[PDB]
Amino acid sequence: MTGAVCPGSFDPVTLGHVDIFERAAAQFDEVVVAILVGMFDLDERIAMVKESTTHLPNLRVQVGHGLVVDFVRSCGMTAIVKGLRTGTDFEYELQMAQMNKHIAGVDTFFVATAPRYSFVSSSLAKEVAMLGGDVSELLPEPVNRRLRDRLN
Amino acid sequence: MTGAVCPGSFDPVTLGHVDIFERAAAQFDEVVVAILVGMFDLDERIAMVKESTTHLPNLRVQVGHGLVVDFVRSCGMTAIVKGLRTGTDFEYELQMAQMNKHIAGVDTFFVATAPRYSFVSSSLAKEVAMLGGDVSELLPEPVNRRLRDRLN
Amino acid sequence: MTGAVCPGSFDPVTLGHVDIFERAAAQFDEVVVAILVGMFDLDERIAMVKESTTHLPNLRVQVGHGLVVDFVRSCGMTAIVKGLRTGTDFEYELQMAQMNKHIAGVDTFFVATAPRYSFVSSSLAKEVAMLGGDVSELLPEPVNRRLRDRLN
Amino acid sequence: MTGAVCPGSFDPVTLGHVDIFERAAAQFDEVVVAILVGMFDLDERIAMVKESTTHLPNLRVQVGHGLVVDFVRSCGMTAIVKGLRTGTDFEYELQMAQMNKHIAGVDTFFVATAPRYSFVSSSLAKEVAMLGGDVSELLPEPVNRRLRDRLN
Amino acid sequence: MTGAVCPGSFDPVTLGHVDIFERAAAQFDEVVVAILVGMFDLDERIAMVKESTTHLPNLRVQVGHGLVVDFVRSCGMTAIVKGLRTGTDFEYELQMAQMNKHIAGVDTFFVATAPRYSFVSSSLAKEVAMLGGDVSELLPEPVNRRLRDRLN
Amino acid sequence: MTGAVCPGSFDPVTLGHVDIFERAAAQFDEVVVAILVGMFDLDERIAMVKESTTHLPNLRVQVGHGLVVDFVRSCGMTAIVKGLRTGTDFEYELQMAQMNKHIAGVDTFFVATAPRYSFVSSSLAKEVAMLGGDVSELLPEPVNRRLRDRLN
Ligand SMILES: O=C(O)CCc1c[nH]c2ccccc12
Ligand SMILES: O=C(O)CCc1c[nH]c2ccccc12
Ligand SMILES: O=C(O)CCc1c[nH]c2ccccc12
Ligand SMILES: O=C(O)CCc1c[nH]c2ccccc12
Ligand SMILES: O=C(O)CCc1c[nH]c2ccccc12
Ligand SMILES: O=C(O)CCc1c[nH]c2ccccc12
Repeated sequence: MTGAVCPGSFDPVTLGHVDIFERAAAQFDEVVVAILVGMFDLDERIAMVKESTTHLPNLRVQVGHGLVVDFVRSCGMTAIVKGLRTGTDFEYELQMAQMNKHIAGVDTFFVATAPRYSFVSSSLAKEVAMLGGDVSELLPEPVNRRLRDRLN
Repeated sequence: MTGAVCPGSFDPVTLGHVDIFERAAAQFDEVVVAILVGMFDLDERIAMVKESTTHLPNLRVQVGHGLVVDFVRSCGMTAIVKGLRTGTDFEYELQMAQMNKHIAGVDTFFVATAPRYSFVSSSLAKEVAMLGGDVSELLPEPVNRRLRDRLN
Repeated sequence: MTGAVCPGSFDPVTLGHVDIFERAAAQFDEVVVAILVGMFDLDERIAMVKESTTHLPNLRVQVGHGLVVDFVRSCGMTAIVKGLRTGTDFEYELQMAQMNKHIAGVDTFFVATAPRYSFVSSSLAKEVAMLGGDVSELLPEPVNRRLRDRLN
Repeated sequence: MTGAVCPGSFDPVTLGHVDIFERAAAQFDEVVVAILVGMFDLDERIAMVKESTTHLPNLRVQVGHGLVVDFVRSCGMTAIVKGLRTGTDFEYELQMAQMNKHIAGVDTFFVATAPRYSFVSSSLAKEVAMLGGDVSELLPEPVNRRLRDRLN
Repeated sequence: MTGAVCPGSFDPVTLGHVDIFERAAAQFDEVVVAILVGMFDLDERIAMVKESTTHLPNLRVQVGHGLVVDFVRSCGMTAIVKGLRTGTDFEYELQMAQMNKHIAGVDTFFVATAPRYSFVSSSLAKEVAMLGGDVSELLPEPVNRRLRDRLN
Repeated sequence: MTGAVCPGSFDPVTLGHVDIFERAAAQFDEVVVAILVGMFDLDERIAMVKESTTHLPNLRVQVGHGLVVDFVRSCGMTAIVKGLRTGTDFEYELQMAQMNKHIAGVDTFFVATAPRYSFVSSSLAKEVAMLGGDVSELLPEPVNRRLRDRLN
């Protein structure tokens, strides 16, 4: 039984994130989205991920605390899957990947997000949305709905 | 009628900035320096840019608020011009450039600052100036004057 | 009168190139595509660029020889416009940009290609096309037609 | 049934490669090492990979021709797994990864090699070995044996 | 008489730092570790560096204030030696190196830390140690001892 | 007795190279410029380095063959000093630096060339000089003289 953990704050989840979830879900038996304790509270973040991943029956959403590698090992896996996008601090991701292999033997697999979703990030989406800009093509509809409510 | 916006906080403007202003002014009909709301207050920042750009008759200085692309489109342009220097977070600039094209159709043109001004930044100039170091060859004289006054 | 030169081998021109041509054409009075002396011969390359740029009335195609900056200065301009894509050797582009400013005072403006065209290059398109892969969504139809003929 | 292809020339295979093979083999049901048509001939390359991977029962070695994505799809998989090391041209790997997703829907997962094997590459190992240097701690013993024979 | 300054906050010193100290100590007549004013207080930081460098008789530990280049010049040297690791912001280090040469004529020499210590940093070690992870193989024993005490 | 080797092809030596030689010569007891076996023949390359370094009495020029680390160790040193400029393939330099430490225990120190000489390289200088461009401000006069002769 193989399994990947996709860790993050997901505040909010973007279509870049969902693209990675989909690719992980297609290559591993189970995928766990670990929401790592912002604009939205924990329960909203969970809801937004769930609502955006109903098409992925082997995907599961869970709150995580502490080291990602602890979460991974407790849940019975040894793989982390993370996306790459424009603006990713890859050097820091690499540093963490090597540290995570060192302390817990967990591998990290990096996958590039699709070009169309390669420039969205949670932070930039929020900042642009707060200043009036339309990022709805870059976020799941469950997120757009909640984003709209707050702006109103 | 073509036009470029050069956006930034300009706290203070450096000769790296002025180098870019000069290159934009030579290639576009109008250049607008948008001061985006630090050490110097808004009026000082404006004054320092104006005083340092008297040799650029098609350049105009204006305070901006909100999204740069909104500023650009309201002022009747669709081009942003930004400089590159050592320490520029280019991946983040790229992310913003793609986001800005997405939401408003605005293009961003990047130009490398001259080598002699390639290692000055507003932040580093301030920090070095506060700790006693001489950065006067890297800043316009209007900035040096104001910088000197505060240190005294 | 402002003018940009877009230099390259264009063997063949891609939709990444055309994206840059379009953005240059919208910001400068004249754009000259300089085809710098492969799979297609010079006349085919010229034809493919012309056929792919009929919607750009201020764009002009010309063969170039020697230094780009010489071409730029002889044609009455001082700006080069180049695109950035995934796999661009940007450090080398920067080196050339600084060298070109040094020897001839010519500025180079870099613009990111649209995400959807950010992973095509002339070389990779050819290599993929030769090994059977379908890159037709990444190239102008004038190029696809000629590409098809040779493969047959 | 999940499966990863690890493509390359493997001329010769290094312990950096074997590190990646091991991590792929632990996360996928099947791993296929595709030797993509140098110093060693095809049969030696195959032999060296086989001899260095006897501890990986779900790993299989095969010669490949043409597009990696064709190989992947014909063999019934949709994942490529590639390692990262110091000197990897990651921008080009990213370009190929996006092109490969475009033409065939195949995902590419990148994993960092262990630090101790992060500076070996086939090319550098050969060049150093030819000029007298000892790289035996960076290569499998099956490779060292064959490397020694040729130098003698 | 030649001399290198190795500046930093060293909160705490890591084996990556000690690796660089050792390489500097072997190439310069004197090495000064400048602790630049966190988790540990100044006196603990000093103690931890001293205790970890007893094998380096030409190495000296000193608190520093203000510009590194001022410290360097006052102490009778003109060289800074800094390490590189995974996650180093090298572009910012380069910017500072050029600024430091500009204002004070001081050269900065960069050396890569050993691969085995290439993913430790003071910040990441602390964060991992606080969340329960074992980083003891990446830190001097004098640091491990003090780290253990606080966690208990 | 401390010593640095500055290895390269130096075809021809540039003022970027001489800048690095000067900084090495000021920090080490002896500097050996190792010319590693182009446009100029070995004897011209030697002559050009010598003629450009008469102001550096502790600098010595020598032809080298094989591994740089062999040269370094035979000459009684354990340090390599290399410059960084715009267009340097730093990832490959890092790979070689780690390989060189591995096989022979030799450290490599990297130093940034001055901004004014940061965009010259032997290759680009030659190519620009062949196509008519004036790079004389970027090369020693001994090189300019020889460069002029060949062009005539
Ligand atoms: O950076 C992003 O916002 C998108 C990619 C990304 C970062 N961490 C991730 C974790 C899981 C899936 C995707 C990601
Ligand atoms: O980074 C800098 O400080 C100099 C380059 C720079 C950033 N934003 C800019 C906007 C306009 C002109 C120049 C710049
Ligand atoms: O690299 C590419 O193939 C696309 C971007 C590109 C490089 N040189 C260019 C010149 C003009 C317009 C675009 C480009
Ligand atoms: O670059 C290397 O030599 C090691 C990493 C590497 C490149 N392609 C690979 C394919 C499969 C497994 C590992 C790799
Ligand atoms: O980044 C690190 O933590 C290790 C490398 C490093 C940064 N500054 C340094 C100063 C002296 C010696 C080593 C270093
Ligand atoms: O790259 C360059 O041409 C200049 C920097 C450089 C590379 N190798 C070098 C060796 C010694 C001194 C300087 C250098």
